[PDB]
Amino acid sequence: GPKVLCYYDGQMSLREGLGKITVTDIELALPFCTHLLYGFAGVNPETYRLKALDESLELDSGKGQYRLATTLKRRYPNLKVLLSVGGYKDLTEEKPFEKYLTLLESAGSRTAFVNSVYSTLKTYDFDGLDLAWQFPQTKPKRVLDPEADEHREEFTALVRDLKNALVADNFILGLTVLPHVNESIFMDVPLLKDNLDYVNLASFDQQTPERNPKEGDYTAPIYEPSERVEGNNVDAEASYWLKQGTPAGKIVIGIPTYGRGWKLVEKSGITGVPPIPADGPSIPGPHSGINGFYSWAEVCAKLPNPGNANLQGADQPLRKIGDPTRRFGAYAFRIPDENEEHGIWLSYEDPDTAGNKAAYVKAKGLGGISIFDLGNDDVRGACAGDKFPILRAAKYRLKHHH
Ligand SMILES: *[C@@H]1O[C@H](CO)[C@@H](O[C@@H]2O[C@H](CO)[C@@H](O)[C@H](O)[C@H]2NC(C)=O)[C@H](O)[C@H]1NC(C)=O
Repeated sequence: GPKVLCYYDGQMSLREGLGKITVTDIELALPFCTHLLYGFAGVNPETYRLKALDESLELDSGKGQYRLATTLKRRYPNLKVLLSVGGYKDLTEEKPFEKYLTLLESAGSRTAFVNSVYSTLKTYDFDGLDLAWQFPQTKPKRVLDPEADEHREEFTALVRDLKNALVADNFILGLTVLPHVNESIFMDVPLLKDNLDYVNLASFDQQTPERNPKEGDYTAPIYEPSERVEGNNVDAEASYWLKQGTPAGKIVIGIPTYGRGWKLVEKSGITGVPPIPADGPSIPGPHSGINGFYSWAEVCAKLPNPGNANLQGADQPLRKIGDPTRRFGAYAFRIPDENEEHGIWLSYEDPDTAGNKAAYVKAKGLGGISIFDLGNDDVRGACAGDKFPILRAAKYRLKHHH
């Protein structure tokens, strides 16, 4: 059956107010998921063993959230609970990818990591590992790894080692290719595929305020928008893996549940059409405090709704631009006023466009979807009354014809 890999970022239980999303809060999502990917573990740069990113939260000596997550497998029949390592959330050094490269460089360091994965899965009763490896990201338009060729071969060996250590206990091992990770530099697909239960293509964040502060564009297109960066769309990345010989059933497509916003200025123009000049991220989400980053509930609150129908200023509803091609995605915007104020351009996933991605997976015979992430879906049903609308629309279109 098709996979639905649902990420829960445990950091969200640390948030304040309506930003706090706990394990309990995401339980209503679990009937729609085949796997719960608990995010995120990291790597100790001195021992190369797995580490929790917040020990006080995750470990038995603290709040024990690892075990709260794995207990879910005893209340939701057939649900598999994996631990995801990396995800670009392991951010404790100035170059957060460096330890993900040096780990690969010796049998001793690879073995330390493998042994620490096995011990961690057993200790906390995880069902397997999602390898969301923090390779360096390709630089934004305007050398990535001088030892890329060495590291590519060492990564094949690491994945082989993990598989051989995990197989006796039937632990799941999957690979997640994070945004802007170039597989043709770092990954030997024909020598990886046989050791992986899935390959999850996190084909989103194609444009972001952090990488492209001066230009807004579609964050998660299915196909290539005209004259964009070749490869940076779902169809291109899935086809890359297929053309390397990967079984279609092993390929899973990542779907974001969030939006990213850019501040608009005078040089942005007045049409809202991308790519659009900008000046960094827009205002932080009301419930998270993260600049230019919005959960689906936060995006939907900015779109035309009865509460803000005739509101003005920072509250004036955004203009939605639907995508009739269904190839590129939705965006919404407010042109800056005559004082260059309150301008925002927001590219986001919604239930309809997430459904389009799941329907693409079904039509192409791929293996499933992943959801990045449950807590950025509309957990509480604030947008339209229905909880987990993005997840539910994607799951529905993954299995039901249009
Ligand atoms: C990933 O790396 C490869 C090289 O390993 C890049 O390959 C280039 O692809 C473009 C088309 O997108 C070609 O015009 C170039 O001739 C290719 N060069 C090489 C050396 O192969 C690829 O573009 C990279 N992709 C990203 C997104 O960075």
